[PDB]
Amino acid sequence: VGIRFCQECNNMLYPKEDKENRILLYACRNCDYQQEADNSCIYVNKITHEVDELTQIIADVSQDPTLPRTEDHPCQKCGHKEAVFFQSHSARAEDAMRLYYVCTAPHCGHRWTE
Amino acid sequence: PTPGNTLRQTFENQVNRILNDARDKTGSSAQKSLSEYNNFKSMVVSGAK
Amino acid sequence: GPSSQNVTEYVVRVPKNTTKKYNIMAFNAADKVNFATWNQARLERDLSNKPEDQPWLLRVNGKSGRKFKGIKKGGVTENTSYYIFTQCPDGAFEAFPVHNWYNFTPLARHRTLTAEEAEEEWERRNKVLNHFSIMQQR
Ligand SMILES: [Zn+2]
Ligand SMILES: [Zn+2]
Repeated sequence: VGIRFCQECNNMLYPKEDKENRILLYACRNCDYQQEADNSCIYVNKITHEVDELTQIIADVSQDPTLPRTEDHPCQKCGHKEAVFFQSHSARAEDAMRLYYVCTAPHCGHRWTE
Repeated sequence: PTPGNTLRQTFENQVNRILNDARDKTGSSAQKSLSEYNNFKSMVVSGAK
Repeated sequence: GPSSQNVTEYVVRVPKNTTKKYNIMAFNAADKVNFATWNQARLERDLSNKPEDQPWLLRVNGKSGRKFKGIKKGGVTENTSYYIFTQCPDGAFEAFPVHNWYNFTPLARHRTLTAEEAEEEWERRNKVLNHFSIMQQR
């Protein structure tokens, strides 16, 4: 779910199992630096690929000129009855025609998808 | 979605079906509006061109 | 208090020339460098070319500590000028232009694979077995 790097030579960390204490042991095999990982996860792959695109969308896309501009469907944190709607248009990441609403206020940026 | 079809594919198929039905209906109305003396009708009922 | 409306007014001074040339470091924060380790330092020349237009070298604590190699920035300071403001008891800021900016990166201290024996594990282009124990043979 996440990776980190070595400390004193600053290299990439590889897994290792421990023969005695039976705990997974991430280690740099360019070194002898051994430590445990609290995540206890090494590999995950969402093959159907239902990632959350709410973190994917830049908060500054709303201030685009050539994007659409609706008047209904107001924002949540602020009222601001004006918003922009568009689609993801990302290849290989699903086929949904469902719309991605972003608030267009200069200091807002709470985006929602209904 | 239509079974066996992509959601974009079935959306495009529905839009194409609606616009083709519209063009068929408007062509039928235009053909019914033609007079007997209309030469455009005569050229295509004769089959010359 | 006084810090809620604190106003500080200091004097900027530029001397014309200094007998000792000044420059600037470049360390990444992701390197996680400490200054308590800085007990003995070396800064010498590279010998790979064999001097002013040649990349740099630095040593920490001899061979025990980590190693850096310095390279000069590619851009020219024809339209840029960088100043260093130093605090002094007289209270007047000093403005000193830097000469060059050098970039430094850490180096590993281990049995790196030499090039004359690097060709034997290229026949195992895809046939390579046990990536995790290549260092064990060395
Ligand atoms: Zn390491
Ligand atoms: Zn808002």
